[PDB]
Amino acid sequence: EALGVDDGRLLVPLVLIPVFVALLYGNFASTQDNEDFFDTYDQRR
Amino acid sequence: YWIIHSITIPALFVAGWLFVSTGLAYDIFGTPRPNEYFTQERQQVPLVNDRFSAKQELEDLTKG
Amino acid sequence: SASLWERFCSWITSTENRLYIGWFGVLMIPTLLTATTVYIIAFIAAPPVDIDGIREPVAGSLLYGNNIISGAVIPSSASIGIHFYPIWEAASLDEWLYNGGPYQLIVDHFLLGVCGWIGREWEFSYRLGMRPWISVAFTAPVAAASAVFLVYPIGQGSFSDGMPLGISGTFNFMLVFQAEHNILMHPFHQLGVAGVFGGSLFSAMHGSLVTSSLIRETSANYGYKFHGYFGRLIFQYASFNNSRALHFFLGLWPVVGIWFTALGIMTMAFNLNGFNFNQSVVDSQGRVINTWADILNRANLGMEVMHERNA
Amino acid sequence: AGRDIESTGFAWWSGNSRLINVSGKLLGAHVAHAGLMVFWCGAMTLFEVAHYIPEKPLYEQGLILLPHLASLGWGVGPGGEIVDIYPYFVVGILHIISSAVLGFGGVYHSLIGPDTLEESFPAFGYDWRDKNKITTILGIHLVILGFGALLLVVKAMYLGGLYDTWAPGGGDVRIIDNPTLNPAVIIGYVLKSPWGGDGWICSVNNMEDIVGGHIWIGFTCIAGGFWHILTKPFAWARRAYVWSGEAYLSYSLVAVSLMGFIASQYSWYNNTAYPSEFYGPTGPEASQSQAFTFLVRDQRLGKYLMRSPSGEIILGGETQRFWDLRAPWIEPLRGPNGLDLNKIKNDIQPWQERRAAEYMTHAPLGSFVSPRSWLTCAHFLLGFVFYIGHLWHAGRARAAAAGFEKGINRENEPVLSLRPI
Amino acid sequence: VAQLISLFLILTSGPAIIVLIALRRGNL
Amino acid sequence: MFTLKIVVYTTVTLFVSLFTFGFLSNDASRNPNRK
Amino acid sequence: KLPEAYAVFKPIIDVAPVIPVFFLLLAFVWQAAVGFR
Amino acid sequence: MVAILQLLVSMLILLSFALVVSVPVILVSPGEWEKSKGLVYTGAGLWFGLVIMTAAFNSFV
Amino acid sequence: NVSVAAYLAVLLGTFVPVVFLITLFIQSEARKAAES
Amino acid sequence: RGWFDLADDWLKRDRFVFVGWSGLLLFPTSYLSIGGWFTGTTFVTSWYTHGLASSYLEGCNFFTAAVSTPANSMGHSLLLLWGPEAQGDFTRWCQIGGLWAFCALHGSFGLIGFCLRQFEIARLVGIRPYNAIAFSGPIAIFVSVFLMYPLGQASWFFAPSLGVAAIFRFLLFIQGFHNFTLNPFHMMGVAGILGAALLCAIHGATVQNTIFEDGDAANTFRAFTPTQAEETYSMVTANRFWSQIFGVAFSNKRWLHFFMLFVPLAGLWTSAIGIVGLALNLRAYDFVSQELRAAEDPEFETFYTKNILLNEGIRSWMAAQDQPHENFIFPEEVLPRGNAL
Ligand code: CLA
Ligand code: CLA
Ligand code: CLA
Ligand SMILES: CC1=CCCC(C)(C)[C@H]1/C=C/C(C)=C/C=C/C(C)=C/C=C/C=C(C)/C=C/C=C(C)/C=C/C1=C(C)CCCC1(C)C
Ligand SMILES: CC1=CCCC(C)(C)[C@H]1/C=C/C(C)=C/C=C/C(C)=C/C=C/C=C(C)/C=C/C=C(C)/C=C/C1=C(C)CCCC1(C)C
Ligand SMILES: CC1=CCCC(C)(C)[C@H]1/C=C/C(C)=C/C=C/C(C)=C/C=C/C=C(C)/C=C/C=C(C)/C=C/C1=C(C)CCCC1(C)C
Ligand SMILES: [Cl-]
Ligand SMILES: [Cl-]
Ligand SMILES: [Fe+2]
Ligand SMILES: [Mn+2]
Ligand SMILES: [Mn+2]
Repeated sequence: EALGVDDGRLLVPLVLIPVFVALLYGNFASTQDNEDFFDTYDQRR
Repeated sequence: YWIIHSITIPALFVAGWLFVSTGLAYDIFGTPRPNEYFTQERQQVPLVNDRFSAKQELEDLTKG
Repeated sequence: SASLWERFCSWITSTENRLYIGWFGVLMIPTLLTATTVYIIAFIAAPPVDIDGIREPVAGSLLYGNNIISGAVIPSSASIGIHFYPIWEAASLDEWLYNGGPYQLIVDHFLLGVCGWIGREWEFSYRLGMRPWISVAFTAPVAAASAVFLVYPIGQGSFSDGMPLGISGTFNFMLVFQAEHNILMHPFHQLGVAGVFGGSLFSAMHGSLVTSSLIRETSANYGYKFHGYFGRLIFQYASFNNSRALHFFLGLWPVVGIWFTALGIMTMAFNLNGFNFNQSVVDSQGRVINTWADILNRANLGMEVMHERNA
Repeated sequence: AGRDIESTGFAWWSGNSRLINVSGKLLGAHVAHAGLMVFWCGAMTLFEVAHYIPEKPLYEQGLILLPHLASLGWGVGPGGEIVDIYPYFVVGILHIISSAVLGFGGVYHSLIGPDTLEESFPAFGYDWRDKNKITTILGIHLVILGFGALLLVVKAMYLGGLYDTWAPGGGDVRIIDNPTLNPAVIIGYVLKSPWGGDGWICSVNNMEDIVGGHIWIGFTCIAGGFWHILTKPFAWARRAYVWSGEAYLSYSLVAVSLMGFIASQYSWYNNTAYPSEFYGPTGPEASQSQAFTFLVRDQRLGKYLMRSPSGEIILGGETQRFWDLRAPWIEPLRGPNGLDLNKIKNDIQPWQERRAAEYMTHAPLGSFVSPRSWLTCAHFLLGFVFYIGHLWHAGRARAAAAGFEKGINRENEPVLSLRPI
Repeated sequence: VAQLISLFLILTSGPAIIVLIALRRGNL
Repeated sequence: MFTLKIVVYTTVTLFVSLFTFGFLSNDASRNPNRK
Repeated sequence: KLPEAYAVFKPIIDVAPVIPVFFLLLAFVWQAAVGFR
Repeated sequence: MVAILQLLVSMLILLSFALVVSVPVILVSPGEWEKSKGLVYTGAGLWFGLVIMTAAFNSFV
Repeated sequence: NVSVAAYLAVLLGTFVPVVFLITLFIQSEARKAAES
Repeated sequence: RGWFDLADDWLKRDRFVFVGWSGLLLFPTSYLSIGGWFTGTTFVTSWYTHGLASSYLEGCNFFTAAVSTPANSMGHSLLLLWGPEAQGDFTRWCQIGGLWAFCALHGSFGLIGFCLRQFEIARLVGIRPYNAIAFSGPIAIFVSVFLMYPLGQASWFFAPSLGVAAIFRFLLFIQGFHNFTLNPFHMMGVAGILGAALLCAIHGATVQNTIFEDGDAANTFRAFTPTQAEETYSMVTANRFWSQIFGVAFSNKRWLHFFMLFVPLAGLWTSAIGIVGLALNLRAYDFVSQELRAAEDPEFETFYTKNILLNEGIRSWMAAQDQPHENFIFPEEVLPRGNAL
């Protein structure tokens, strides 16, 4: 019932796809200045 | 002026009140009172049937 | 730029694509396209749907004998209720089609798409550096659509009570809603009627005043390159000297009206019906003297006695 | 001056927007509004006690706070009957008296108190951009909320328990001895489907699950409060959120909008945290009770039954759409297959018939405005308007961070730099 | 009558504060 | 029915993840007034 | 009904729930007196 | 035992009304709160004392 | 059981105004291209 | 100068309320129409025409009070106070519904006077008269609904009565007896009204959200001065926005405002054409093919057939009390019902 997952195989897409895309985001996040900014939003990008 | 209004406006309001409380509105506009919607002979809804005898028909209906 | 994900972000959120995608467009486009194609396919070929749930299907497709006016995507079966009914939760594709599953598919994907459209309007307003409250204006038709498609079935307990995706189905929804709830006497539908009538009046007035006072630079439209009259038509005090305030009022009035009518639909979904002035006048003897509300109630009763179609 | 459009740029109808950058007056405004809320609670409780007719049930008198107090177990005996209204009077008096203290605090911190706090009380001042201080305040109030949830838990398990509709032979005030602390049940409730037949968190149907979930919520809130006090937002969180008062306001607005929708659905559907002896039956409950009463009057002196889409035996008719209803007066008559005809014939009780008849008489959906209807409509409307407020304040927070909330710069309009499409 | 009198006193108490502040010429 | 469900779950998860991580990629900096 | 001792103060209890609305109105009154500055 | 409680809570209502009228006026007004600071303290203390006494006399009723 | 001229009316009342508009637009574009 | 010249000079004086030559027709007719409506909704009953109570004096509220149409015995009579129906008797004139005719006629002449007022004031300010052409929409609505429809019907009785609940009754009555929702001209009218509301909201939001930063205050209503030669909002930014959000956008402000004028006017005129068609019972009530399909196939049902059944129920269950002059008596057996089907 949780997330409508009645077959374990459904969890493979649910976890692998968010991880893989996070992996693409990890590279954006690592190429950034992650020092604190003291402002409303971070203009460094 | 204000003084004038202080007399005219309340007098006019009282006149408007008395136009209803004394029953003159029913007589002037033909509006039936709550006790004269249905007569003893006519227990149905009164409706005009002819346009050229409407005055006489209403006189007959509202006579009682 | 420095990352594949950065390049992808700089293309999803680019202001150079003929039509902005944006992040909300990442959810909006698939849902809207899915709902659009499913609606088209259902409007042409869908099988008849047993909307009442008593094994008498209702046809709403062009191939089963409907025209553009009478064609509709029939709401889901009353046996389904408000149960989630995707394709994979039906035993067969035939039974899915028989119980009005495409209606649920279209409704859900369309609501997701209009939420994405609100977000995408905000997103492109932010990308262009303009003010973001066009989406606040667009919330009102979205609220009305969600009230007639989602909130009312939730309150009533069945998607069969939702508005059919058609013209004659829409008219049937309006008539049944007026019978069951007396929406005409509901003050929020009155506010919505005032909103739409005022919107039409104000659009016509603003167009007339701008077109009337066009400066001679010339069709007169080529004169453009990409208050005294109004204050004399009525008394001088009633006039919008400030153009920004006038346009704020123009935006505000119909949006507030549609918000109120959507709220009225939502309240009547939980049986907060309209005003009831029936039998409000009696004579001395106690007989009821009918009013126009009594005639309205007679019409509502005439509609209601042929909706049950059962005990 | 700071109290006019000349020195602030905000008109009178947006005048509280002048309170964004002054902390003491903002704190006073919030404390004054809290005092208003507590005053309304106490005054409305006193109003409802003052209009309470003993013979009529709670739901037939247009009362909404007395059912809330009765669900907690105060002044209610077996079967949902109300014994005395004195604890309700005490609750109203306590709220309406604490309202005076809160109102005095709000007036003091608004009018005569310092406009800004950081220059005189550095422990309370903030900038709306110091992420550590804002997270510290968030953590402190999280600890407060967790302690409130644990206070509800203590009331449930130690101080008199809570009313349970699922007690045998009608509801009763019961001590919740063993709440459900198993994480699987709570996670399944949180991750359940929200559609018909599942209901997500609205479908919690026993008091043990409620108490266990509130235990988990209280301890989780305490842990998260200590976390946010002792930590700073991470790099992914810092670059994703706007750090200003209006942005935090918009976040709170969308949160309370979702909460209002959830509460409206709770009042409309749930009959466990909202007992039907106090709030009246739900619409599905009323329809199923009418069908069950007709079935009983058919058995005394089959018609009235059909099969569900999954094959189970359910009540027939226009009610078929409400076969997912679970009510205390109908559970003993339901077996693994569905409702059992012989069990209804033999194992039926008079109190179940009385409950069914009295719920048939008063129907929200129609067989009298149900208090469930008022609560659901009011909080659904509030959720919608607060979603609108969240959208407005979030858009304006984004525009103000970037610097274009006052209009486009004629000197450098962005569109003019973009090539035409 | 008691309800009306209490309502009148409560409704007076609000603007009375503003009137007294104006008379004393305080921060209104 | 399972294969359609797994395809739909894959597609929905992909699009939702793209949305979530796109709005996490410093979206506020993507404005014309940013330096 | 109210406890019998306090039953005399019912007319206050019957007006108290609507007090916050007046507060809103009171705010407007202050903005009126201040001249909507 | 009941008339005493009714008189006490009526006095509490009167004192609450007086404090509501006076305290914002005393605090906001530049003239007051210097020659009449202790009046606010005495009024608030009397209000809390009246609340405590009403709570006490409620038990005997 | 639909009508027959019905099809004739629908098709012609769609085409006659469409080809008129297309002809007018093509004429205007021809003038623009010739002058430019 | 000449009397006319002096009277023209006096009528054209810049006073608080422009009078003008058109005022001589507008002010008395409009004043009498409004006063007659108030008098009818306050004192005059409908007991002898419709069998109903429609006055504050009878106990009605704002919603249920109306100036009801004349009795079906009157026909399309002008119902002059001195006419043969009333013969100078004010009471009988009010009882037969003559006040409705008074209000309708003096209100039509008031609408004509207001249109002439718009024309006159436009000729004095020196602007094109695109008002009094926009107002032709409401004029056509009033003429088609309150004048042409009863004239095409049996009498003034079937015209809308001047009231809220009366207007709602008229809506349901027309739906039941004509299926006016199915009328394509009414569909075009609905499209025009909804599109006009859409245009008003979207144009207001677009202008408010594309303003130039012409002030240092957060509230931007002060940054607009009354005599502003420059534009107060960016048309280019608004164009780009909608070009890339909706796929198409306005580029000409003139055209945009003419379109915002044109949509409600066209909708109202199409709805007026539909109501004129209804006046002679020439209605798009039914589709013959669908009726034939339903007659030879009991298992064939669409929402159109359900609408037909709903209209039949409306007619049957409202005929007895909505048309008391016909003396309709329908037994319960012949009254349509869902179970009866
Ligand atoms: C519940 C809602 C609420 C709250 C808590 C506040 C609170 C505040 N507002 Mg806001 N405001 C509100 C609604 C609210 N307002 C609304 C609805 C409007 C639109 C009309 C405004 C418009 C507005 C403007 C335009 C401004 C404020 C300002 C302020 C602050 C100071 C006001 C001042 O100078 O008082 C002066 C008022 C008086 C001296 C008269 C009232 C005296 C008191 C408060 C009456 C209280 C009665 C109560 C019973 C007393 C209890 C006593 C106690 C011992 C029990 C304060 C923080 C100002 C500010 O600080 O900006 C920087 C400002 O400029 N507000
Ligand atoms: C009102 C309470 C509150 C508030 C405002 C915050 C606010 C914040 N927290 Mg804190 N936190 C809280 C309570 C709160 N927290 C509690 C109770 C806990 C204990 C579990 C934590 C533990 C915690 C950690 C460990 C971290 C934060 C972090 C953060 C920051 C970013 C959070 C974010 O992006 O969400 C992201 C939200 C999601 C990814 C969604 C997760 C949803 C889960 C799977 C449940 C799903 C429920 C349901 C299916 C969907 C919602 C439906 C809805 C209707 C309920 C932000 C400052 C982060 C940070 O930067 O601080 C250092 C961080 O690392 N928080
Ligand atoms: C906790 C919730 C919350 C908070 C703290 C704020 C705070 C703020 N908002 Mg936001 N807002 C919210 C919810 C919230 N809002 C919601 C839910 C909506 C959607 C309706 C909005 C819509 C909104 C807009 C559109 C605007 C703000 C603005 C503001 C600012 C000034 C508010 C002001 O001066 O009020 C002044 C108060 C009034 C003028 C009184 C209004 C009275 C309403 C219309 C009556 C409603 C019916 C009433 C409750 C019934 C009582 C009956 C009585 C009349 C007899 C301030 C930062 C303004 C701003 O400056 O932006 C930064 C602004 O333009 N807000
Ligand atoms: C004991 C007893 C027995 C039974 C009977 C009984 C009498 C009922 C009971 C009594 C109980 C008693 C005695 C209860 C005591 C009750 C009292 C006196 C409650 C008063 C609370 C004051 C509040 C909420 C004011 C907050 C100020 C605000 C919101 C101002 C805001 C403003 C700001 C800041 C600035 C301007 C804008 C505005 C909005 C104007
Ligand atoms: C219950 C309780 C417990 C026991 C003790 C106790 C003290 C006795 C009591 C507490 C009582 C309390 C807390 C009492 C506090 C009561 C209050 C705050 C009363 C405020 C009244 C203000 C009103 C009615 C303003 C009306 C203005 C209007 C209508 C017009 C406004 C207009 C203006 C000018 C500007 C233009 C706009 C509009 C809006 C048109
Ligand atoms: C509270 C409320 C809430 C919402 C806002 C709100 C709407 C503003 C407000 C309402 C307030 C209210 C209730 C406002 C209501 C105000 C009222 C009732 C105004 C009544 C005016 C009556 C007139 C002009 C009659 C004139 C008679 C004439 C011309 C006679 C004509 C004659 C006839 C009959 C025919 C024969 C000839 C002659 C002799 C010519
Ligand atoms: Cl039934
Ligand atoms: Cl139907
Ligand atoms: Fe414009
Ligand atoms: Mn229904
Ligand atoms: Mn029905």
